[PDB]
Amino acid sequence: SAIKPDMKIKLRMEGNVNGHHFVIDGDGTGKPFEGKQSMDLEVKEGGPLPFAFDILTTAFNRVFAKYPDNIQDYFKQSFPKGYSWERSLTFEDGGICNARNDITMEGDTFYNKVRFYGTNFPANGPVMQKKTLKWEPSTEKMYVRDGVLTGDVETALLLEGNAHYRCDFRTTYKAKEKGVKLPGAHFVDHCIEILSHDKDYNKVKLYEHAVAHSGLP
Repeated sequence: SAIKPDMKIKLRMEGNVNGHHFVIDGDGTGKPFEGKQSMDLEVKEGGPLPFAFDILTTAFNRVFAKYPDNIQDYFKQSFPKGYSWERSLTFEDGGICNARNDITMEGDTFYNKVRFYGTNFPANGPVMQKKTLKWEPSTEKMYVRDGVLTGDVETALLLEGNAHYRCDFRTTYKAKEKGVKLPGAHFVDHCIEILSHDKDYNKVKLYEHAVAHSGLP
């Protein structure tokens, strides 16, 4: 195994949402075999962000997911060369974004080069008015579409006042190394949470737990 039980995380995100430019750095640690990661995020440019921080958080690595023996782990088999992903997020009110991550490994550390581009968010909407509270727990459906490992998520952000704001993500995952075998179809359950934050979300502690399963208990 190239992957150790405790792995460091380094991350830089550059992005623009509705015109607004920003740069965010990440430093964290994770347990790839237990499916747990936590990281400290700091806005370096463009703060304070004029949109809900929550729309970024799923962009801040499926190597952090507990995979049972009976599912092929495409992500851990991708290292040390690594893998990339591209994601489209489609929100119920027309907001649309495109995120990508290129993930590499050096020694005990995953490096993440993240880009995040959002547009078409209504000025009066919960993202530009900062009304989001959290992502609900979600299930990612993994399958192969025309030779490419694909994950679909139908999810929602909880808003102030007992309302939900619906999100559909599609992610495509590609190993750098030709001939990493594609897995069979499966599920990954996700729980993502902001553990702490400062006044305008310039500093955020982020936690994710993920578990791969075949649908049964």
